[PDB]
Amino acid sequence: MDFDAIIIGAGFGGLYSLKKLRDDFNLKVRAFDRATEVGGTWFWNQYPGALSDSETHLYCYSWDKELLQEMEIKRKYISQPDVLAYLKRVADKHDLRKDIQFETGIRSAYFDEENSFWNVTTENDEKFTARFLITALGLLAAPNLPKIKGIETFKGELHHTSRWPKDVTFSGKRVGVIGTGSTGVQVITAIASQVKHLTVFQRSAQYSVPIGNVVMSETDVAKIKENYDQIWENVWNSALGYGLNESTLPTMSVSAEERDKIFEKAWQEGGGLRFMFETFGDIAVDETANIEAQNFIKKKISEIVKDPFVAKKLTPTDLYACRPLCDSGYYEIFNRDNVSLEDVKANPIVEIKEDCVVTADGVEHKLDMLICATGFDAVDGSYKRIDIRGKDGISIKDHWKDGPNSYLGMMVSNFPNMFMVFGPNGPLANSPPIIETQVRWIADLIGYAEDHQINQIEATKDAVDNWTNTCSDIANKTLFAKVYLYMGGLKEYRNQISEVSNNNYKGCLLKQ
Ligand SMILES: Cc1cc2nc3c(=O)[nH]c(=O)nc-3n(C[C@H](O)[C@H](O)[C@H](O)COP(=O)(O)OP(=O)(O)OC[C@H]3O[C@@H](n4cnc5c(N)ncnc54)[C@H](O)[C@@H]3O)c2cc1C
Ligand SMILES: NC(=O)c1ccc[n+]([C@@H]2O[C@H](COP(=O)([O-])OP(=O)(O)OC[C@H]3O[C@@H](n4cnc5c(N)ncnc54)[C@H](OP(=O)(O)O)[C@@H]3O)[C@@H](O)[C@H]2O)c1
Repeated sequence: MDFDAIIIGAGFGGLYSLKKLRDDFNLKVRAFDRATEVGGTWFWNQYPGALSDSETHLYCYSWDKELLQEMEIKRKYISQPDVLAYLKRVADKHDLRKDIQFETGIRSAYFDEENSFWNVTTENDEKFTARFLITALGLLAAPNLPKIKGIETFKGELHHTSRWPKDVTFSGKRVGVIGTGSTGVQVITAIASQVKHLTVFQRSAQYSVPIGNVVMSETDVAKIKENYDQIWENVWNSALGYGLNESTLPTMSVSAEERDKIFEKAWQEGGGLRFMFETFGDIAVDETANIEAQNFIKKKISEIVKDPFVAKKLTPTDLYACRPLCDSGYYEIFNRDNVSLEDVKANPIVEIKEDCVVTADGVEHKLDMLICATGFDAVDGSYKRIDIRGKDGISIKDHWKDGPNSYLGMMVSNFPNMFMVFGPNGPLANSPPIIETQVRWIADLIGYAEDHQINQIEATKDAVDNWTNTCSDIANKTLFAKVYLYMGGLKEYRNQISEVSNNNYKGCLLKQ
């Protein structure tokens, strides 16, 4: 049938895209998701230790103040089952499920350049027509299974963290974990005390700081809910949106005693972004500052891990670091008698047999269970996995063959009436604040189309290449170089797009 808008995704971005377009702008709209329930990545990713790296009171929606006062704030950080339960309550309250079609994947989306709408086809050969396409696909594509010889011969339990089954038990089992990223650190910390023996196959050690996830008292929660209006105003007025006191103090402008005290204070409070952006202001910019942040965490590793040779294996060797990981006792794990750490860069994995992982030294690591916390493909992977064709039938895979590009992280030279929520080339901040910022900006432009009887918004290649130059300008100011992301912060990003919404959407081709 016909719709004013069609949304792909029932996660954070899709649920708010549905609420804003349907109830506030009174548009006819339908959303689609492969899953059986809302939640997005929080429905799929149920691996042990899954936890937000934003604090509980900020990893949520800000637009429903009755929901904020209603909100469950159990611990300082929120687990996957509680994020899922929160998103379900959002769907229960605002009557969202009746306009979501579940168990329905989108195969193709073709823009009708004549009638100026999109032709969307599901994986079941069902076709829907709609003026606008809202893509809220998130950061997911399950496969980065390790390309290891004989991985298909393993007869024990083999799980990727994105497809974690239920009823997994660990007692009496020899378990292996490949990968020490954010997910691997969470899995290893959660299961180490439950397994008979754990082998960690680390190819690249990373910096991790304690998260300090503690229960929240009723007065801790009251201290938040009573000041929630000011808390969100600080989010909109910040670069990261994590509720941090973002520092402008340069690292080398204080004594070594003063520097050590500031790093220790953030370490005790917890949080990876706090240690990097609440301590000082040039850790991601100046090289000498970045090395000081490294040395503090290296000193912490050498203090926690009592075996100096294990601590050495856990210490990163790269000269310059980016954002640390957050953990609830990761480095303490490696003091346990039932934990073995394997440097698979000096001793790579060469084969997987029916009952073991064998490294280059010939040692067979016998395992009952092998966990692959090996990550996924890139941002665009969610977009290139759908057959999206825009003007002159050009596909989203072809136009993004040389990496992704967009205008304000929301529109592409492929997009005539297709708006990206949390898409590539967006800001680097707390996701729910970013998602609210884009959904409100996208609905404003769509409302700016219904009143003026316009039916085709497009973005120039000049505007897309101008957004690429903006991001490339800020990105090369930082150590994070050596254009996927805008690194100017959430506040400046809201100003970049406000100058567009004010100047009658400069860079956008409107056709009546
Ligand atoms: C364990 C974990 C912890 C995290 N913690 C934080 C945090 O603390 N702070 C933060 O800012 N971010 C965090 N993130 C990142 C997180 O992805 C975002 O916060 C947020 O979930 C993004 O919401 P989204 O709706 O844009 O994407 P998603 O939540 O991933 O939703 C995407 C949905 O679109 C669906 N979909 C896709 N494609 C298609 C298709 N062709 N047809 C049909 N349906 C489709 C998918 O099935 C999926 O349900 C975390 C991620 C994980 C996995
Ligand atoms: N920044 C955060 O705090 C945070 C928190 C939650 C989610 N996320 C996002 O979720 C995404 C995925 O996180 P993730 O931890 O699941 O994966 P990841 O960050 O991409 O890291 C995957 C880990 O598995 C290792 N690995 C991959 N292939 C391997 C192989 N063939 N052999 C041996 N080891 C291999 C990698 O080692 P190498 O490093 O050597 O490649 C890496 O340590 C991240 O990109 C991140 O953006 C981030």
